[PDB]
Amino acid sequence: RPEIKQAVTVRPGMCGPGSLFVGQLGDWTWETVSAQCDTDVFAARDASGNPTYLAFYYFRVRGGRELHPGSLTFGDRLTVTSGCYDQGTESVLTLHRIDRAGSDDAQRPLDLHEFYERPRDGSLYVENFNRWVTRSAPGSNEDLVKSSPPGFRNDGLPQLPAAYSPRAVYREARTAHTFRALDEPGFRLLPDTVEVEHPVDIVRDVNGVGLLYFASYFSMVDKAALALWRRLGRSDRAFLRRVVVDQQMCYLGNADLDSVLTLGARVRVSTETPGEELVDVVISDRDSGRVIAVSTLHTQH
Amino acid sequence: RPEIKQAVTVRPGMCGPGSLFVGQLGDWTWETVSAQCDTDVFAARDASGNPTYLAFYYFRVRGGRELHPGSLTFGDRLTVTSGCYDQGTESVLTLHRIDRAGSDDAQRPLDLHEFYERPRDGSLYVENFNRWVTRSAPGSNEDLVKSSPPGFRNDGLPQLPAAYSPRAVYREARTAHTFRALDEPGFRLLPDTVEVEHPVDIVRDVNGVGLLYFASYFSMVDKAALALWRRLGRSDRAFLRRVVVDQQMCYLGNADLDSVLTLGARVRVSTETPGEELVDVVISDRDSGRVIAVSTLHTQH
Repeated sequence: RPEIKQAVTVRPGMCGPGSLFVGQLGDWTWETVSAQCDTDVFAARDASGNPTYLAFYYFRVRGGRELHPGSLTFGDRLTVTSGCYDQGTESVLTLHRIDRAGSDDAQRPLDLHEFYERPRDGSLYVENFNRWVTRSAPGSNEDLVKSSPPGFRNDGLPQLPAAYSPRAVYREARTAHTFRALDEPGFRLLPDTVEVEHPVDIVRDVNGVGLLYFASYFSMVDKAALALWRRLGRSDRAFLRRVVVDQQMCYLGNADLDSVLTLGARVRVSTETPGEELVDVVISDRDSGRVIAVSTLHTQH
Repeated sequence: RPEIKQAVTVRPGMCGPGSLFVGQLGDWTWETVSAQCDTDVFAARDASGNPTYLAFYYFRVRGGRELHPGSLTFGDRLTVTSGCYDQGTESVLTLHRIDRAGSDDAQRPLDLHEFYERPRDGSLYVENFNRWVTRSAPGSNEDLVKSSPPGFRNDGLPQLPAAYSPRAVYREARTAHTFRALDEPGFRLLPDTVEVEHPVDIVRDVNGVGLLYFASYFSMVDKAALALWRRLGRSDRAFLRRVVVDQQMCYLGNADLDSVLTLGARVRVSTETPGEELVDVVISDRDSGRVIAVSTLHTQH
C-alpha cells in the first residue's frame, strides 16, 4: 500500500494556539487508514450495523525549535507523508511527517528509525495509535467495547520492530502519570500545582457522534497548563509565545456529557537549559473513579 | 471563472455541536476566492508586504428540518458547489450550496434566485461576505484598515442584482441588534434575558495570526444561547437536539486578546408554531464601547 504524500497550504482551520492542527492530523489519520485498510473509517459499522469509531488512544507530536506547531501560519506550504503500520485487527498505528515544502529531502519516505531514534529538528513527527470501539449502551460514553469492522485489512501494512512500541509507551504513562520518568536527570519539580474543575463544555468539547472529541483533550490540557502558568505569575503573551517541542497524550477513557472533569497540572524546570520545562497534565472523572487522560508537554519559553 | 464542485465525506473536523462546520465553510471560502480571483488568499500581502486578511464580515447558514448543520454525522456524503460574486476590489461575496450526494439535481449550478428568494428544504445555503483588512498597529486587533492585495481580480466575477444585498442586511442588523425585525408578526418576546462576561479564551478563541477567530464568534454566540436555555430551565440534552434552520452573523469588530467581552441574549417564541424561536445575541467590548458582533438564530426544538 503506497504512502500518501500531500502538498498542504496552512489554512485558518488547521493552526493557531487552539486544537485545530491536532484536529486536522486526526482527520488525516482517518483518511490514511481508509486508503490503506480498504475500510471507510468515516462510516464504519460492525456486523450488527452498530457504528464503530477508530478512537484515538496514543498521540504524539514531536517538533523542535526549527518547526513546531506554533511555527505554522496562514499560507505556509507544507509536505505531508502518511502511512499505517500493522497493530493487528483492533488497532492501527498511523505516522505523519510534516516538512516545509521545498526543504532538502522533503520527498523522502517514512523511516521508522528517523521517527523513533533520530528525529530531525525542522521536521514534525506525528504518531496516532487508534483502536476500534463501539458504545456498550446508546447515549453512554463509558465502558467502550473493543471492535473491528468487517473487512478491515491490516494484512497489507508494514510491521514495526519490537523496539518501537507505542503500547509500552502508553502503559508506562498510565502508571506514572507522565511520559517523562520523574527520576529523569536534569529537572527539578516546582512545588506549585493546580487542580481545575472543568464541566464538559457541550458547545466546544463534543463531536458529531456525541463523544468527547479527541482534539478537545488537547484544549483541556492547555487550560490546565495556562492555569499553572498564571499561578507562576507569567503573562498571557508569554503563554502564546511557548514553543512546544514534544507532546504525548494517552486517552484512557471518554466521558458522559454531564461529567465534571478535574484537570491536574505540575511542572519540572531544567537545571541544564534555561526556559526548558516538562508539564504533566492528568484529566480525571472523579464521579466514576477514572483517569481518562495523561499528557506531557516538553516546552521552551 | 467556473464554479467549484466538490464531493465531501463528513469528517470529525467539520461537524458536531461546536464551530467546526463553520470553520470548514470559511476555509472553503478562502479556497474559492483564491481560485476565482487569481490571489493566494492564505498568503496575501499589500504592496508594503504587510499581511492582509480576507476577514469574515457577514455570514449566513440557512437550512431546514430536512438538512441543517446538526443533521451532519461522520461519513455522510455531500456535494458542495461554490462561487464568488463581484463586490468590488475591497470585498467579495462567496456562496456555497450543500446537498446530500445523489439527491435529485445536486449537480445544478449556483442560482441567486434559489439562494435569495426560493431556498429548498433539504439544501444548505451559505453566504460569506468578506472584506480585506490590515492591522493599523502590530499586535493591535482594533481599528482594522480596509485593504486590497495587488492583483486581486474581481473583474471575472458574476454580478448580483440590486435586490440581493448582503450590505443592506448587515447595515440593518448593526442598527436593530437582530436580523429579524422586532415588529415581525407571530412572535412574542420572553422577559428572560442573560448577560454573560466572557474573557477572550487565548486557548480556544485565537487564530494563527493572533486575531479572534471567525468561528469562535459562533461558539461565543452558542455560549450565550446555552446560558439563556439554562435560565429558562431547559436541559443540556434538549440544547444538543436544537434544530438551527437559519443563522446570521455580522462581525463588526475584532478584539485584543486581553479583552473581556459581554454576550447578551434574548428570545422570541412563535405564537403560530410550537417550539419555534428567534434568539438574538450581541457581543460587546465594554472597555472600547464597541458592539463587535450580532447574531440571530432561527430554531425549532
